[PDB]
Amino acid sequence: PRVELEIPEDVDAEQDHLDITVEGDNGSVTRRLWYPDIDVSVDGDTVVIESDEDNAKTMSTIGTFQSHIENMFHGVTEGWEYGMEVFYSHFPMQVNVEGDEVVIENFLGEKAPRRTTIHGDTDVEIDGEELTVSGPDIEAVGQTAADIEQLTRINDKDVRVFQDGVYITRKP
Amino acid sequence: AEFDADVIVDARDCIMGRVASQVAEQALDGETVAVVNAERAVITGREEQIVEKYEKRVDIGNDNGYFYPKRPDGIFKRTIRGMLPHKKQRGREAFESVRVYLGNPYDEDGEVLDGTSLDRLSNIKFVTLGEISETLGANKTW
Amino acid sequence: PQPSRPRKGSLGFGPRKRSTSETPRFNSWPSDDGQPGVQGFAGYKAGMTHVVLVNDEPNSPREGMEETVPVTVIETPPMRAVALRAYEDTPYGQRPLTEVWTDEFHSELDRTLDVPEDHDPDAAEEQIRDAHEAGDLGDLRLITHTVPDAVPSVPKKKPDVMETRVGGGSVSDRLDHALDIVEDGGEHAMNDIFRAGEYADVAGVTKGKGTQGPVKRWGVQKRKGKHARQGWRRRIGNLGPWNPSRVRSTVPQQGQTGYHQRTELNKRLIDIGEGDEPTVDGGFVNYGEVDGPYTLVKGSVPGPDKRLVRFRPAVRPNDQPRLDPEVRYVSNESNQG
Amino acid sequence: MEALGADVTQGLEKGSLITCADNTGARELKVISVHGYSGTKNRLPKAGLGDKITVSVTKGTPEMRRQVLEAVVVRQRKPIRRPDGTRVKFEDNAAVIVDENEDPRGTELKGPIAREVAQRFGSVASAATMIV
Amino acid sequence: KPASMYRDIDKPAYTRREYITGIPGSKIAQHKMGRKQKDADDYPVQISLIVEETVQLRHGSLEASRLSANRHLIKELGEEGDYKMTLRKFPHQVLRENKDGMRAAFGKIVGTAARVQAGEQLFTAYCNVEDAEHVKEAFRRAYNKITPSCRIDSSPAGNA
RNA sequence: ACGCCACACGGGGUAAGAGCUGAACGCAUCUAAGCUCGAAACCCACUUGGAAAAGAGACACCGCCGAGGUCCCGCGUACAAG
RNA sequence: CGACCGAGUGGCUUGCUACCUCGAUGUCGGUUCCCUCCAUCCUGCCCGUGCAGAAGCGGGCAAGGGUGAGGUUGUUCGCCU
RNA sequence: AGGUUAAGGUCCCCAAGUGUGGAUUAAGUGUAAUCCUCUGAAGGUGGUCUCGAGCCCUAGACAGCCGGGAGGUGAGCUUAGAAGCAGCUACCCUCUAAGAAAAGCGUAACAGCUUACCGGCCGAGGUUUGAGGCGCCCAAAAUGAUCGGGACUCAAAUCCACC
Ligand SMILES: [Cl-]
Ligand SMILES: [Cl-]
Ligand SMILES: [Cl-]
Ligand SMILES: [Cl-]
Ligand SMILES: [Cl-]
Ligand SMILES: [Cl-]
Ligand SMILES: [K+]
Ligand SMILES: [Mg+2]
Ligand SMILES: [Mg+2]
Ligand SMILES: [Mg+2]
Ligand SMILES: [Mg+2]
Ligand SMILES: [Mg+2]
Ligand SMILES: [Mg+2]
Ligand SMILES: [Mg+2]
Ligand SMILES: [Mg+2]
Ligand SMILES: [Mg+2]
Ligand SMILES: [Mg+2]
Ligand SMILES: [Mg+2]
Ligand code: NA
Ligand code: NA
Ligand code: NA
Ligand code: NA
Ligand code: NA
Ligand code: NA
Ligand code: NA
Ligand code: NA
Ligand code: NA
Ligand code: NA
Ligand code: NA
Ligand code: NA
Ligand code: NA
Ligand code: NA
Ligand code: NA
Repeated sequence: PRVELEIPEDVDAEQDHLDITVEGDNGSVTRRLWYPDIDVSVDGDTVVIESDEDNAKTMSTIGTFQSHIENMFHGVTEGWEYGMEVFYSHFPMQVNVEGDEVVIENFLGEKAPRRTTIHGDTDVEIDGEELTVSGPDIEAVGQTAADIEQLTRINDKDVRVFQDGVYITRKP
Repeated sequence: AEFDADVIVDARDCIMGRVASQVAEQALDGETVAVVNAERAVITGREEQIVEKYEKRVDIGNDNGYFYPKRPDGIFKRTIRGMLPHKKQRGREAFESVRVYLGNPYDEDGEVLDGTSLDRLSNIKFVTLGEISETLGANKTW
Repeated sequence: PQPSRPRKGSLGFGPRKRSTSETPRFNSWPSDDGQPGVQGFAGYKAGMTHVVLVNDEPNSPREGMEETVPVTVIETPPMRAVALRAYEDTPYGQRPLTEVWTDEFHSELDRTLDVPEDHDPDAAEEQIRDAHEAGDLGDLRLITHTVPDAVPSVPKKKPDVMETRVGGGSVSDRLDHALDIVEDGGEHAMNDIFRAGEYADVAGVTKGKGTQGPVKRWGVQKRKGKHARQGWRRRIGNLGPWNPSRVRSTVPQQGQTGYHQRTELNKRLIDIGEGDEPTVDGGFVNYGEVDGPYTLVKGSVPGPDKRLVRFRPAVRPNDQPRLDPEVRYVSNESNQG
Repeated sequence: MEALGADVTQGLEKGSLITCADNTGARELKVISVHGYSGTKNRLPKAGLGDKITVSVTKGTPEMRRQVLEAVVVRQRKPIRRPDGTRVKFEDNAAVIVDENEDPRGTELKGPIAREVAQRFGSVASAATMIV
Repeated sequence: KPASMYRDIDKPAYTRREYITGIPGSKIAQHKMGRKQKDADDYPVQISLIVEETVQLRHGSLEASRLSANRHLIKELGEEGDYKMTLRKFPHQVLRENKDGMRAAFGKIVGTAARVQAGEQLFTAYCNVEDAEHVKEAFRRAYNKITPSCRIDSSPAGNA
């Protein structure tokens, strides 16, 4: 099989070895696409993903590579954006961006501040009780968002009653 | 230092056992062999089970002793000893006339033996000697 | 149903054999933080006394109050860094590259060493900087020796040689720092490295006790009750099960106890001084009179009186430093009574 | 528990007979267990100053006898060390009967007490005649 | 006791009641189920349960699997639904047990079992095209309670 | 000893598990490739031994008609002989 | 929580067998001292709940460490504090 | 004493192939004829490969996204109330390219959210079922793991042929 992806005018993609770099107005993203007998190349105006094998496992990965590359075309032009909301019941939770990480204080009345380091070139912008994660690398931005929601994880008590925390509101 | 090697082999990206078998073959034939770039040799398979075997070999032991090397120097030299009758005269000589190296202490580039190479483009399930050594707790001195 | 019980003694300090070097040899060094500097000093054990201190601990319900604390007295006269040895990074660990010596040597250094009569402090230094340029330089350590002659209570005049590491700022800066200390004459004191109130790791070769049995050596029980009267008083029950048909090295047996190397962590330095304020009436038992450069260490220290003990800045401190503790009293009462 | 503010060499064991320093009606008490303690194989469980122990009444009024009650150790013959080095020891071994909330069961204490016992059981100490 | 003790055919046929006394009664309540007054040819579909290995099935197993299959057909079709299942086997082989050591070891009578050769149909149900999926499920439960592996086979039914 | 002193934190990789991106299968999907985390457990950290590691090691100096050493003598920080 | 019926793993109990030893492989229980297994009692980290919380109940990973003192009885076992 | 085979074997240890045409397997499965000795079961598997049958499709199939999803009437009955949806019975005609006397949630009952059914965008195979191959789950034990060992993955495994 062979699938051909036409790269936008806005974008510019260059490849070295198994690594692919995609640069655009919103930034650049380099990934590593490695899988037995699948060839990724740049043919001037298009990206080519081809293989001599046609089995279920090869076909699975070929399709995966496509969606990864299309997401890279998007990140460099439009960019990716996840929006979150902070919600609390009794104790006033404090969410802030300190350094290259996001810190959360007074969660459920805690004394110890909960925190997490931001992934790569992701930009977290807070506005009152609303948050917005964004960047070109969908992998990086995606994790960063999820890590914020995972940060208010509670296992000891009933989640149905103790619903405090930041939650993913809008997914791109 | 200074090994007067008749042959210098490049183990980089080559299947360990297949290389080892040929080195043993030649050493018994009275050849002086130097395996180079051992940290970059390779062994195919699912990494989780490969390491489980090597870590198990480290735990084994008693007062009598079961010394098992953690660095790619030894792992390779031990693999080769396993293909040589090292407890005999002819076999000890052959074994002692073979040495493995981390990186390349020579000027020449080692030759690649037929059948021993692995195509990274065709395979994804394999591991590097150096990667096993790090999991074993060795000191990355390369 | 035979109750459970932890084994007798630890398998981490063996084999329990006589120490090779009476002079201890640190196998770990502090991290390169602040400015460059030598990471250790040495002295000779003298004896013990007690002192009265004001509670330093800010978290103690008694802070600011009087408190009696036991102290081991150690004479810490100046030593001499006679050389600068450099190591190189190779695929087989670190290896000694070259050394840089001096001309000014102690009058009795020749009781142990074959003192250098012809040397080249430049070629060596050059080789070190060339290697550093190559990015193959390992670490930097000074060869140091003590001056037993300064301590009258000690019979030996023949110095004790030891290699102490130097760490600090950049490799380049501490390389230079080292070279300076050496060239002078190598003279340095406890002040230059430690401050009163810091935590240190004291190493030493313990008091030898020759051959001893399992009860003492490993802390096993004595035979109890009726068993104690049959012919066995201080012997363990069995040397092992039927199978494996061999005696396992883990079973407690007789042998050499003491005269081993131990490194005791987090020893607090109470006071670094000079003179005879800490000396005891009638003299320290089996040692003598103290009057000069000394150090007061909290608690005990491995080894007998006169033995060489080594200092190193604590590699794993549990607490923060509380400098210069207020000492209100140093007992001078006789140790005979 | 809260720190005693002194070192203690436990002078009592499981089975020891001591003095009940109060007016509950009990005269002699026998130690049965020590609260919060867990020793090692073959070791006879130990108690000392400032410890809370489980006890049985050996002597006293007909009603108090054979009763299994809790108590607090107030005095002991084995020496203890104060923060200034000084050792302190008593004339006998004694404990005071106490309830669930650590309040003395009796109305009055008989004899002296260690100042250290106040840092743990204030309501017992706040009934002391002499605190040494 | 375990079926491991009687599942294989490793003894001669022991069915002559004229020489065997004290044989326990069968636990098999009924062999003809559903609507016994109606005919087998009066149904569009006919599915049988085929045994894959040659074995011995004790009356205890026959009752348990027959029960748990018909109980399903009664639950999904009713106590008087339109169907009729058939347990086409009867337990003829008598079983012993040596319950002294190996001296005078001939065992005493403890039970009965039906011998089924691989490829034979143990059960055979008859129903309309609608109830075809219920009979399959009823049989699924049935082969869960007998030793061998089984093939649920639809004989007359091309309405799949 | 019944007395007194000292005995981490932190990293790296995982299990169960929680997730991200993601296809076979336009959707969905924690997984098939890839990734972020995550156990008193694993590896490092720390302590102890360790040139007989047969690839039997490295550096500096003194010396090869003399450096150094054993014996001898007075003694123990050592010790059953050694 | 879980009957019936069906399929298994272990080799601690018990039974069967009579291969090894009758020119002897010293008994039970206990004690002392050493190593191990996991089918986990506690401790770490997890999942579900008839999970508000607090106290539980059930389940997963996990063998680093721990699992103690006494009264009757030779007891192993087991009953009791 | 010379020569050729048998069982068995030809990557090394170890004599002889890292032999040829082709296919499967990713578990180190396996590299274990027979066996006290080499285990692995009922039951389960959109792991992957090969094969057959039925039906749907460029007059646009399967899926996804958007739009529509209507009134007669909130059928009648039961009932204070029931209006698709408590229960009982019925289950009709209009509009139109579709739209149930309503399949599943939801309300105290309404509402509210979708299913059926029509249209659009899109554009290539889709869907149902039968059979076979290799593997995976099921799968816990005591001093140190194992196919004799090393180690092996388009094999040095497995099956069909061959030199
Ligand atoms: Cl070993
Ligand atoms: Cl051999
Ligand atoms: Cl692969
Ligand atoms: Cl004893
Ligand atoms: Cl107790
Ligand atoms: Cl393997
Ligand atoms: K016998
Ligand atoms: Mg709770
Ligand atoms: Mg006797
Ligand atoms: Mg004295
Ligand atoms: Mg005195
Ligand atoms: Mg006992
Ligand atoms: Mg014997
Ligand atoms: Mg388990
Ligand atoms: Mg253990
Ligand atoms: Mg050959
Ligand atoms: Mg296997
Ligand atoms: Mg077989
Ligand atoms: Na391999
Ligand atoms: Na080992
Ligand atoms: Na005797
Ligand atoms: Na005696
Ligand atoms: Na014996
Ligand atoms: Na008989
Ligand atoms: Na079955
Ligand atoms: Na960890
Ligand atoms: Na040597
Ligand atoms: Na069994
Ligand atoms: Na005999
Ligand atoms: Na015994
Ligand atoms: Na454990
Ligand atoms: Na008992
Ligand atoms: Na294997």
